[PDB]
Amino acid sequence: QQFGRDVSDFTDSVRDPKTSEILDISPCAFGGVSVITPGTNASSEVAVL
Amino acid sequence: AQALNTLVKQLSSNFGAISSVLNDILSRLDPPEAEVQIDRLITGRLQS
Ligand SMILES: *[C@@H]1O[C@H](CO)[C@@H](O[C@@H]2O[C@H](CO)[C@@H](O)[C@H](O)[C@H]2NC(C)=O)[C@H](O)[C@H]1NC(C)=O
Repeated sequence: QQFGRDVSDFTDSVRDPKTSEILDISPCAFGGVSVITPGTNASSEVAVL
Repeated sequence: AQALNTLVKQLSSNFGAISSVLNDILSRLDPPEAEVQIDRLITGRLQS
């Protein structure tokens, strides 16, 4: 073997062709951004999520 | 669970276009015609 797959056909793991080390591949990162606010009249500052 | 499967099965469908992998139409054809076949994958995946 040389490489592996997830529950899809996407490649998740690889044998390193230079040293035979078994590697795993994460997603890099992503996600949603949510902004929390007390409202514009009372303040003008936010926290993020 | 079957909805999340059915969404994720059709990543592998070509929708009649060249290949379900973008890089294989990127690296292998002309960037004009690469724009053609990825735009068929983009709309086809966007309908799912
Ligand atoms: C690439 O191959 C060389 C040899 O073909 C590897 O060097 C060996 O590494 C192991 C592990 O440290 C040692 O037991 C051997 O004595 C080394 N041999 C020689 C001739 O140096 C090298 O490790 C390989 N590359 C990688 C990234 O592992």
